[PDB]
Amino acid sequence: RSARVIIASTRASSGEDRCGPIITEWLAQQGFSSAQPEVVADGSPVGEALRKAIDDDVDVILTSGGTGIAPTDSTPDQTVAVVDYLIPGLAEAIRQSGLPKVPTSVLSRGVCGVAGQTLIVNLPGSPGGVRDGLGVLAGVLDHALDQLAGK
Amino acid sequence: RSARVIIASTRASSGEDRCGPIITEWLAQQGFSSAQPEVVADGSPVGEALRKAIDDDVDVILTSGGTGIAPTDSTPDQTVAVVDYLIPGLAEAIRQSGLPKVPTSVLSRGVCGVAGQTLIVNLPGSPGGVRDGLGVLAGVLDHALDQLAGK
Amino acid sequence: RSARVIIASTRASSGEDRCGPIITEWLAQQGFSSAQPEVVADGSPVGEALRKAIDDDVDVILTSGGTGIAPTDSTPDQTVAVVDYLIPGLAEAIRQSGLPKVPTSVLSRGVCGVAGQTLIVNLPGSPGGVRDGLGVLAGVLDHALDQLAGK
Repeated sequence: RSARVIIASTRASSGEDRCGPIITEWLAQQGFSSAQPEVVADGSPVGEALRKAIDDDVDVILTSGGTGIAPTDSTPDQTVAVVDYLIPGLAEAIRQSGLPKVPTSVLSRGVCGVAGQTLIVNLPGSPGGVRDGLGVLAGVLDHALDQLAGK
Repeated sequence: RSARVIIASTRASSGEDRCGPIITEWLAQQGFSSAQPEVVADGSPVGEALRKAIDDDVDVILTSGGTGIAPTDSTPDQTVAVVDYLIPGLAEAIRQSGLPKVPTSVLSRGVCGVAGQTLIVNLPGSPGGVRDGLGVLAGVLDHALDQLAGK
Repeated sequence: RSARVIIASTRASSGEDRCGPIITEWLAQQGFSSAQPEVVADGSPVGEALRKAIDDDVDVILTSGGTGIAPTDSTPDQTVAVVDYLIPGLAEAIRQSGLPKVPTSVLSRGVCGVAGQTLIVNLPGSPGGVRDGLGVLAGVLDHALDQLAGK
């Protein structure tokens, strides 16, 4: 029942992350043990934070930020590079949870995937997007982790 | 108007498949001619059963099983390896047909695609998922086959 | 605020395109400047028309046609070959806009993506599909272009 949180934000990694605390709280509410979230710059540092977490063999890695189409948004690409495979239906459920209230939800490129025995979920970079996505994870995360482990 | 059914289940291929009969029945109801379903183990045997079916030049191949995130679920990967291209909107429609009743529907990695003149559809591995997916195919399969053939 | 329109149709490129005028009108209504739409044959000519447009450094390229599963429908493949990355949530929103009225909407393989500073959107090849898709673009296109440019 272990988790890691990574906040992808160059803006926040050098000087405020609001999404970390929200995710930490949700994980505690949901019974997960987790370290303080790693706040890292966009790009290669996301890939590195991911690799560190996977090497920790945690059950789930939740990222927030860097999933839009802005020049520096490379969280999904960094994530694709470390997973064994993707789960596009989960990423689409997370997008759709922002709909129809935030039409721009369809612009998130966030992916979900599995590296070994670790589920990885890209959440959006806003607190409202994060809550939306976590609401989706609440309905499935337990079953996913169990299905991942093989009942 | 030809079809092939492949059941991807190591559990069923060595000792009960409930999904085969359902699919066979739906195909008969829908006017398709088809051979008895091939029940095969997860992994390479799915890829082989697929290649055999494509070489039979059937119009449609329906698979059931091995589309989740459990360690041995490699039907989508075996399918990606044999198709010329994918049809992600059809695979998403099939996932969404399980919603909102079975939230875990979003975990299916099943794909749809075309190999030459053969449409391939990954269905879920449960009988209820299969019925859900077949209900989606009922609204489009005829048109798809026709669009595939070029009116 | 610049745009380019490409109509992918071998049928129309040799002898009537109804989708071009619709898109041109929508772009004018939405404040975009744009050249007369390029009508081109399926395949390599779509890729070429795309490259020409990207080299023009326009803000948005809208294509119509060649997104189904018929043998010659290669607009999405030509588009994947020129973009730096894809935006699958936008392409799914466009498919879903045809639903539930036109169940075959799920068969469109159209993609959306970014080449450098240029957003590219594959629309369907029918006038009703085009209107459906443009209705989706109306809710997000401005924000997308802005997010693309970095606020």
